[PDB]
This record gives sequence, structure tokens and C-alpha cells, in this order.
Amino acid sequence: MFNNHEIDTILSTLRMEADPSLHPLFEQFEKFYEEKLWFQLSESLTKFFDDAKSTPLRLRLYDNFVSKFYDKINQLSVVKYLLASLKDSKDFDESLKYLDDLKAQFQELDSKKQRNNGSKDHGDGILLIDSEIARTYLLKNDLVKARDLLDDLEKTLDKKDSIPLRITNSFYSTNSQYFKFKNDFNSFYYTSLLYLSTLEPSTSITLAERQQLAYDLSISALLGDKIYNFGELLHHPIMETIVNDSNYDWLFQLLNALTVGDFDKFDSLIKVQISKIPILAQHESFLRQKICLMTLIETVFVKNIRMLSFEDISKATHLPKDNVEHLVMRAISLGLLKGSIDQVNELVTISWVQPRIISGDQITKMKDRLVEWNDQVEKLGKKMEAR
Amino acid sequence: EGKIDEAADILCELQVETYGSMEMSEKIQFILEQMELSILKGDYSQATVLSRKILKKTFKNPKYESLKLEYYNLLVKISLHKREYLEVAQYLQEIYQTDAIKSDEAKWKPVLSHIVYFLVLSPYGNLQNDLIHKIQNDNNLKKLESQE
Repeated sequence: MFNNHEIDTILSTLRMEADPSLHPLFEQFEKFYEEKLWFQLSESLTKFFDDAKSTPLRLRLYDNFVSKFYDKINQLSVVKYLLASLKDSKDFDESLKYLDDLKAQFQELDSKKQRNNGSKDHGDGILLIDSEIARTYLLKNDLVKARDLLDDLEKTLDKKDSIPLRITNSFYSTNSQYFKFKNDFNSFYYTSLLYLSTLEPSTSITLAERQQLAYDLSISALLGDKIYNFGELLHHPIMETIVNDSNYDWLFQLLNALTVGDFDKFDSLIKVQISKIPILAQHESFLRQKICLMTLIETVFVKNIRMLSFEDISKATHLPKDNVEHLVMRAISLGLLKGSIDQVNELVTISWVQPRIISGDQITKMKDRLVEWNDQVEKLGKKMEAR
Repeated sequence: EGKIDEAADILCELQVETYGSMEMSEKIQFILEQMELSILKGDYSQATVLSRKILKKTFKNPKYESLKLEYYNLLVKISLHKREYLEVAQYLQEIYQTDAIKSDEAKWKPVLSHIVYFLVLSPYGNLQNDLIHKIQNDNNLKKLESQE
């Protein structure tokens, strides 16, 4: 409707008498495009509330403003939504014109400065080039050429700095599909962890991102192993605010399945769709054996007992003692326990380096044993005050 | 004509008579050919002593490419008779960084296939501990991942 012309007129008139960037033929075209309230392009502060609609092919007219453009909003605001609205366009020719043809040293290093960035406020798109090359070629090339695109990127990340952490989101979004094309998801799980911490700032705080992120966190935590098993599911319950079923309900049963460890609960967990991956069969016994071990480690540690045996370990995992010795060693190399399991003695020696977070049940007795037992040293040291 | 034993003795002290310290480039082709004569003769310990004074001085000069790609090819053939897999991994070192800078991955990948294949043949090492994690061996052939 007329919301494009009316709102832009107020902000422009209070600054410029006549629109410097808008050509007098293009001024009427602002409200002439669509029938909706918000169109596919805008300027200055009005552009902040504007985003892409369907296929913003009219951005060429917005790029046509160069000379007098900076008299309204700074000249570096062109590339803000230029490549943001084309994210759903998926075109190779339109990407090369805004990346390779953009090059560097255009007008910005002559009469102005350069803040790099470019997707917020006003910044130059040189830093935007190296960030968007990996996304455009993500669905084009394969795992071979995908490594060379990360070399010019990761090295650029350490070469220059940016205040917003959103630049890692595009870095983690590329590695998300890069690790998805592979087999082992261990690297895919650690990638989504730092991606969630960067969701708090701007650049799409909407809940549409949590829908696709919950699907990544469900598969990453299933076949990945870093900290506990399900312990990271209750830290950020962003999945409870989105669709419950369609692969999102597997984490509902997985929460109470690992605490129990019954085979009947696993039938509702894995289905025919997820059972076509051979990696699932390997980590099916890795999740249950670890969560049953985490309980035994908390159980074995009371006061003086650092040592387990082959009884409670094999009965909980329902596995023969011959394999269990070598199956824990796969989790031993992860930094859990440094102990050395014996054979003839049938006793598990445990050197426990594991942090084991989520405290507060122990701290009642744990913290008091660092005072009352330490007070025994203070009482016995009062007889040393002679000199 | 079938003459072998008398071939290595001709090029031994003759290269020193021309340029001793002067021109190494003309001396390169003589040491390489004489070391090949010891391989056909069947004596691996002969060609080892023949190359001494040249040392690493080529590495202290700008990279001439195919030069460094020759010596390390004939040094593995010397270790082939000895069947020592520890020295072969050291001769594959400088060429590993040569094809990763100057040349492309066309000839770089198939050489790496035998570089990590020989690392399992030695009880690790001080240098091999840094040879564990590599950035460029995580792609292309899956057996390169299997060896990794």
C-alpha cells in the first residue's frame, strides 16, 4: 500500500528537502510495486522493520543509488539486506555480481573509512564476501572443494575482528551441512553448541530458527558424545516452544529412557527412518553403557570406595564382560576415567578426572566436610602458638 | 654391455676434479647417476656415503622444484634393500610440504597415502607425534581417513 511512501517521506523530509537517493521517476515507484503493507525494499530506519517477502529481484534498483545515496543513510548500508534478502533466492549469477564483482577498494578506502561487517548499520561488504562464498557453494560443491572455502574463511576470522558473534552463525551453518554430509556427527554436535550461544543477539531472534535448530540438536546429541548424554537437553528447552512430534518427540522419551535403560523404551526412540544409518547401531550401545556408568560412578563414590567390580557394570548394560572391558576404553579415551581395569582380580580401578557438573545435592555434605574436618586442623594447631 | 662394478668408480672422484666448491648444479646430475649405479650393483651402503657435502644446503637456497623431488626418490630405494621404514618417512617429509605449496593436490594426495601408511610401521616418535592431526587429510579418500 502507501506505507512505503508515507513513512519514508517523513524521515527523508526532516533530513533532505528533496530525496537525494530516490530519483523523481523512482519516487512514485516506491508505493507502486506490491499491494502489501511492507514491500521488498526500504531505506534508513524504515528498512529495519522491512525484510524479504518472496523473490526480491528489485534490489538492482536499490543498488542503482550510489552518488547521492549517502545523503540519507550512510553509503555502507547498501549491503545490509542486499545479500540477506537473497538468501532464499539461490542464484549463482546474482551472487557473483555482489561477491566477485564487488571486489575491494571501491570508493571506501579513499574518502571514507571501513568498518567491514556490512549486514548491520553501515559497513563495507568485503568481509561479507568471504562469509557468503561458503553458503552459495554449500549445495554446489562436495566435501573436496568445501575445505578450500574454509581456509580463506577461518584464517580471515583470526585476521580481523567483529563485535557481533553472528559471523560465527554463518560459519556454523556452513559446517552444519558440511558435517551433515559426513558420517561422524561428533564434530556436528560441538558446532551446534556455540551456535546456540550466539542466538541471543540480533539477526533473526525469531522462533523460525529454533524449529530447524531443534532438528539439529536432536540428531547431534543422539550420535554425538561430549558431556553426559541427555544433560544438555534440559539446559535450553527451546524445543518445547516448537512442534512436539516429527522427530522432535524422540528427545521426550530419550530423557527418561537413559535414566531407566530399558529396551522397551528404545523401540519408541528409534524408528525405521533413523535405523537406515549404520552409525546408529554403534552409538545405540554407547549411550546406554555410558549413562549406566555415570550412575555407577556416582554410586561407587561415597567416602573411601574408588573401585568397582564386574558385577554391577555388566548387569546394567546387559553385555558380556569380555566386550565391556574394551567398550569402556572407547569412552576412556574421551577423558572420563584414567583408571586401569584388571582381569584376574575382577576389580575395576578408577582414576576419576571427570568434572561431573550439575551439583547441589552434594554441596550440603560436600562443603561442610571442607570446614568441620578442616576445623580439626585448626583445633590441633592452637598448641603450636608457643612460638 | 654388462659393466657394473667399474661404472661407479669413474664418477666418484671425477666430479670433485672439475668443480669442488664452485658449481653444485653440474654436480647434481653426477651424484644422482652414481647413486643409481649402486642400486643396480646391489649395494645400498655405497650410495649413502657418496652424497655427503651437499647436505641440506639446497633447502637454504630458493626452491628449484624437481631437484628435491629426485634425491628423496633414490634414497627410498636405498632403504628398500635395508627394509628400514623409519628413514623413508623422513625422506617423504620435505616433499610433503613441497607439493602442498608449489604443486597441487594431484601428486600430493597419492604420496600422502604412503606417508601415513609408513607411520604405523614405526613406534611413533618425537616428530610423528606432531604428524597425528592434519588439516588436509580429512577429505578425499576414505582410506586416508581410515589410516588417520
